[PDB]
Amino acid sequence: EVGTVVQEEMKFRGSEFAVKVEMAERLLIVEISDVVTADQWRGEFGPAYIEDLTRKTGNFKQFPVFCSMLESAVHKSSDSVTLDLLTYSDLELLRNRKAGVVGRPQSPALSAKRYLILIYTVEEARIHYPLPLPYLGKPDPAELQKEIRALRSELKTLGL
Amino acid sequence: GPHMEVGTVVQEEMKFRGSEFAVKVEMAERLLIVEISDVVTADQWRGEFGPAYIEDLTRKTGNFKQFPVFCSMLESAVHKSSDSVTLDLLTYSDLELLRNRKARAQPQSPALSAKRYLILIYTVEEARIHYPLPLPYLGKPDPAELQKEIRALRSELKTLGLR
Repeated sequence: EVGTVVQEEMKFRGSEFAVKVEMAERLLIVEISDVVTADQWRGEFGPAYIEDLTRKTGNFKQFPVFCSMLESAVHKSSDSVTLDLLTYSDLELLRNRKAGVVGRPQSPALSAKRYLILIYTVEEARIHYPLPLPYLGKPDPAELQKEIRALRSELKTLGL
Repeated sequence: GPHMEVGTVVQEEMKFRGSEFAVKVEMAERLLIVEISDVVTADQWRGEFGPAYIEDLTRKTGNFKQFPVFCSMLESAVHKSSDSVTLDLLTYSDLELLRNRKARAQPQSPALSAKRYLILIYTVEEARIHYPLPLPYLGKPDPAELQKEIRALRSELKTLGLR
């Protein structure tokens, strides 16, 4: 069976995005779509990556705990977790602000990528876990129409 | 009397001359809506037809049908629920060749080239009557609009889970 999916729309630095998170026992999929342009970014994450990422960020979390935190953030179901969406440049700035450092190229793919930041509140502190999301481009009309037909048919079935 | 209810939508996939198409027929108020999508290319064609149009078309074709009767026939054809009706999908060229075969330069325009005709083929006795529905070409759909639709469908399915 397919893993647990949550998806909600929200605004990040001036624009509206759809945020989709799919969770399985050892797999986290994050898919973000610009609602207006249909641009998409997507990352897939396993336990080792996630557990390494949380450590490097400064506050280790086990893979299923991290995923539950992300789920709550998409649902806006806990004050302790929120989200942001950053370019590489903005994440560098954030890294510099957090380290109290002043602050000093970028490939096409790097400029195009985005980072979903899971922002976790502990005490009065904020911990910014960055999930890198490679740019996918825009999706295919034939493929989307296929999905649409399937969804309508399921609506049609369950109705009867 | 037979009729398609306003608000009803029938959509089924079927093959025309070896290729897969999605065939959608919707009943709006006094308006028959027919939309066809190439499953592989996402090309779309759509036409809308009122009562007077259909009654005139069926008469010109050689066998008058009242608008609601015609609508229910087409509905039955998409469902493939009746042996008396079947469907074909043709280009202007196809339609012109078959017209000549039954018993010269042709008009040429971008619109004419790109158009399709859904043929409602009705059998009575051993006679076959071919009602041609002209469907102007729309082009391919917009990804952002399709994604919007997908999110709305998923949300609705989710609320259906509560029942």
